Amino acid sequence: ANLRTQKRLAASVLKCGKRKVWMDPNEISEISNANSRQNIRKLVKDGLVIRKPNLMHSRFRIRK
Amino acid sequence: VRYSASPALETKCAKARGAYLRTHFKNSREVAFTINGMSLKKAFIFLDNVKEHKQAVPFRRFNGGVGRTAQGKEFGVTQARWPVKSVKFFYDLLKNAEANAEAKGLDMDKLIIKHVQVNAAPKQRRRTYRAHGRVTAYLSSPSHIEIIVAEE
Amino acid sequence: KFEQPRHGSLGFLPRKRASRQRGKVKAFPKDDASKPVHLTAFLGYKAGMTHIVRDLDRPGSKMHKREILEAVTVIETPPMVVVGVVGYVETPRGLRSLTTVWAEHLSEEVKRRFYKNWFKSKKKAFTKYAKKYAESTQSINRELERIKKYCSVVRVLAHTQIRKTPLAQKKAHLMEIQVNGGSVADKVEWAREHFEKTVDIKSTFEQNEMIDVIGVTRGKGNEGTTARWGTKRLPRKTHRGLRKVACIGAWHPANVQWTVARAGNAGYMHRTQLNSKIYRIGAGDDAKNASTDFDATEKRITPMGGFVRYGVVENDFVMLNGATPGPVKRVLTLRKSLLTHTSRKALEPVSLKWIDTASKFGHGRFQTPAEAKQFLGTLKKDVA
Amino acid sequence: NQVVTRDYTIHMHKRLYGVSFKKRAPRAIKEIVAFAQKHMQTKEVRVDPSLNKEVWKRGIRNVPHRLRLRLSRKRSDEDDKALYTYVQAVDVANPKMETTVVE
RNA sequence: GUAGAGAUUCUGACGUGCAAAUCGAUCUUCAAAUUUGGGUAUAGGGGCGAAAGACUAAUCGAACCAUCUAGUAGCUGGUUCC
RNA sequence: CAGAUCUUGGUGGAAGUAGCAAAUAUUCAAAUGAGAACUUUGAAGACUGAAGUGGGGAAAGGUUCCAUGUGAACAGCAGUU
Repeated sequence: ANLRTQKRLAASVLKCGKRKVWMDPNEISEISNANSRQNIRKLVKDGLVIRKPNLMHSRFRIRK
Repeated sequence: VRYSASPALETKCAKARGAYLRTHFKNSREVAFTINGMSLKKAFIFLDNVKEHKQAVPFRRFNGGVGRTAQGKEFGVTQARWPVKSVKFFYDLLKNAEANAEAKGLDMDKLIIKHVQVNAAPKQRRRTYRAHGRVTAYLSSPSHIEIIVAEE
Repeated sequence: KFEQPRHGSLGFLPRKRASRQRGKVKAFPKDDASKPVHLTAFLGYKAGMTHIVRDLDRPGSKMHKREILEAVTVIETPPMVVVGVVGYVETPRGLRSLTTVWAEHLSEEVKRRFYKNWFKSKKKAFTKYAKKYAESTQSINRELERIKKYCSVVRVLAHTQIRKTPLAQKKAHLMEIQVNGGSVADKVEWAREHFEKTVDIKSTFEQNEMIDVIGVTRGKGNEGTTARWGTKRLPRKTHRGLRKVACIGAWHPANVQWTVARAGNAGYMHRTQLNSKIYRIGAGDDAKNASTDFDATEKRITPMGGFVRYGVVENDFVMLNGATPGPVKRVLTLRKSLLTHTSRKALEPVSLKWIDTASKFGHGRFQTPAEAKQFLGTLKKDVA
Repeated sequence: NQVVTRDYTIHMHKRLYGVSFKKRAPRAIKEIVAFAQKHMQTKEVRVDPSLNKEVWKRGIRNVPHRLRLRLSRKRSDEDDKALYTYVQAVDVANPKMETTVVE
């Protein structure tokens, strides 16, 4: 299946970049039926699509 | 359609052909020359070995710049290659001839490749760009392939 | 103008790969019927190189009666096995082999020479010949008498015992060795009694003898004229390269001459280096192979950790001075000198004072494991 | 009999001794596949993504000299006459271990 | 000295190229006689020119387009069966 | 018509040859599919490093935007894109 449209919609709904969008690889069939922003929000509520956290950038060495 | 030759019995032979096949004419000719006169089972084994790089197709006529290998020793030559695209096209046509023989009810143990021939199909033209704003041909060389298999 | 000698020698042409690997004798020493029957060639394997220190006995020299250091090459020479005899008649078209007589039994090592896949073969190489040998024993005598009656050159067929050599190759090297001595009849008789028998290195060669080393040089592959012929590098500004010859020919003749340096093969060539002096013929059944009268330490001729890429020499060996053609573990041919030696250097007896047995796998500083033990004391893994 | 699991130690250093820096990790993957093919006589080799992470742990130029692999020959979901090798990584203190069998 | 604007050398790469002028290193200038967008004016024996006969749509010691024009050529090539 | 560096068109040897090498770099598993090195997902390793390979505009282009399908031609390799 192709999920390029779903990834674009998920990034817009989550207000993050496409690099932070995570989809469950075990729910490809269910994710592919979204086709809509309301369905994308339903996927986010169900936890199938989440926003990955920011990459680690600590200032411990800088402060020391 | 008319085939180039009938070097067999019409009641005990099978035919197959492919027109405007997007494969190199020179490579197809070398494969056709190599597989000519061999049994259908041994032709399938040889084509599989070429695909798996166990045996090589010798290049006799169109051999300019072709590299050398040890797998051409069995053919008495030094220049041989492994054209996978040509082998796949010949493999499909041989399978079609096998199906035609099965439909005609021929004995599928004595099937000898009697007549295999490759001809040059009309060329498809593309464009390549050279230095100083020059445009040059980028033609392809598709081939017509016909195969006749009979009984010994 | 600005004359200079030409680059390279035209005598070593063509600079192609040698058609052989063993290294053949192009000319055996002139036969003499007064000296007793003896061999004129031998085969060995290059085990490696080392260096020695010895007193220089040379009156008038600056370093007379003073120690000098010299590099030597070690060649493992286990005894060879004679399995055949070949007779050559002198025809107006050269030497022609008349017949070849083989021994009744041939070992697996020599039998492997006649096969490319000995294991897959049916091992039928001299079965009928052995049957003829055992049937009634008249054909062998008839052929031997034919070699005695006719023929002027007698050569025995002898093969190396590569089995007792650490080389992974199991196929043995077979070679014709000319037999010099008195009369063809004695040559054939000597071959007959030496059938299925071993000939040692010290029976063929002796200490302080000048011999020749024949072998194929180390392969170098294709190489440009700069390193193949030692030509001058072109200036840095040279467009399209600078490791070539600027002028490969002139107009009229409108052809490239054979004397112009060209890129091509630069190694794996047949050569024979002359005047190699035997410094030591050591045996494989004594623990003092590398021990001298000035160094009474019981050590054998093997560097610490073994010879690099060769192994351990447990057989007889030779200590030819200088370098020899070919890489390590290659089979080399030793030939009796064709010339007569009367110079001080050639006739000077050699008495070694010290033979280096330190590791050649690095900057070795210990000659023996005992010396390493004493210097280093106890280590962590040594004590426990 | 056919379904056997064994733990191996692969000396990656001697296989990557002359590889270009931009190809050492991909060549290590290929050497692992060839290693499994030679040992288990199976054309099909499947590499655990965790093992791929372990190979690529120190970048593309620095692959560990020795790796502890677990070669398990299994039957596929296809016709039961085809066998494949599944390769995994084993976490051990010192990888200088001999080949062992896993029950 | 960065951005920007240029192009000294390697007479480097390329030189049927990525490119009918480019690529790399190096180099010149970098707060003014600076660089530049858009609008507008100057048109071919004319314009414009810190001046090289330079630029004026890859065309410049007189642009391009069509016609006179199938211009003329003591010059070159060709000029068809027995 | 045998020529005119003739005109138009077609087709050769060179030739399966030169070549498809700037811009650091890809790997594992799964899904789809007849077919996966190029599609999608997950994981890992990297790059642009805010005078960006980010987000927008002016000129210019004109539907290239989006969804659903196709893989005949193009994407100088491939193609399910």
